[PDB]
Amino acid sequence: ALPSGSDPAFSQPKSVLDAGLTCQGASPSSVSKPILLVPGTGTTGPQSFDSNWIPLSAQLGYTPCWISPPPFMLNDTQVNTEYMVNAITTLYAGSGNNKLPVLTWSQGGLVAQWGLTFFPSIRSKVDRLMAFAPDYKGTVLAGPLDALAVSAPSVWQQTTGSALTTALRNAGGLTQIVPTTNLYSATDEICQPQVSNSPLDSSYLFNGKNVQAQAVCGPLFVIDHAGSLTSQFSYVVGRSALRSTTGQARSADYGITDCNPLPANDLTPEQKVAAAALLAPGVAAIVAGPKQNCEPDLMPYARPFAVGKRTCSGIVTP
Ligand SMILES: [Cl-]
Ligand SMILES: [Cl-]
Ligand SMILES: [Cl-]
Ligand SMILES: [Cl-]
Ligand SMILES: [Cl-]
Ligand SMILES: [Cl-]
Repeated sequence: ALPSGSDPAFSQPKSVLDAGLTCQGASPSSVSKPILLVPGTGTTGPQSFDSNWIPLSAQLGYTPCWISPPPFMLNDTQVNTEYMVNAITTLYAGSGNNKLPVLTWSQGGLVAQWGLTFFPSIRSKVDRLMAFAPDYKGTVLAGPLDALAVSAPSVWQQTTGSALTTALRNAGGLTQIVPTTNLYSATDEICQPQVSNSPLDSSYLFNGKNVQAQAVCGPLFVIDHAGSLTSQFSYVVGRSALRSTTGQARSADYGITDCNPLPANDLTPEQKVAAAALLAPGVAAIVAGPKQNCEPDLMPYARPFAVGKRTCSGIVTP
């Protein structure tokens, strides 16, 4: 069974969580058909989505909303999740007490599933999850000890084997909690392993709609970590998932003819250029951000699920 009962307390003051939430042309507290966008590591909401799902979700009839947890999604993934939980509580009420879809890139999907696993109050407020290149198992390519003995807190947590990914898995988080679509690529240069088209893949959730692009488009089809978010193929799958009556993308809605790895057709020329350039801010932000030589401690609500792991303060104990 999943964690149940009360939501964990926020470590951040709520006013700080509110400051990280924005909607385009609307207040989060009075918004029609919001979609909550959760960005990837090293980026803000606008940096992740200005070139793709902010305009694309608008043209599908949603009000694009996003969180930008400081600094650039580099802090503790457990803190980034508080931004999302507060945003769901706010947007649910602000939209007339209606469930809303959540759309994510990279760590944003890990954040979404962490929130669903450990904050039971939001399960009934999230309609569906559309995750592009989510690293629910982390990645073996993270290299928190690569080129420098200190790395951002969330880089430690997204390393395969981390206490965080261990606790997510042991608490039941690798099975979908709301209707979920995961779109990912075997050629992802940031998140691996993704090659098996099976539960071994970091983006795979049991009972989710798990769409490895090469399983539809062929073994030699190439989209990278950013293209998993921005490509025309990704748009067709994401549009399917958002419109589906089941809450998940439908195999009937996309096919080999949608296997275009370039930025979504409906983007402006300036958006397509920006979409192709995606990753660079969120490679550089690392440089100027918080860095440490250990994985952040697990919050008490998650510690029983990673017994035997090791974090900054010592051995994980319940
Ligand atoms: Cl507070
Ligand atoms: Cl605005
Ligand atoms: Cl922002
Ligand atoms: Cl990462
Ligand atoms: Cl189309
Ligand atoms: Cl550690």
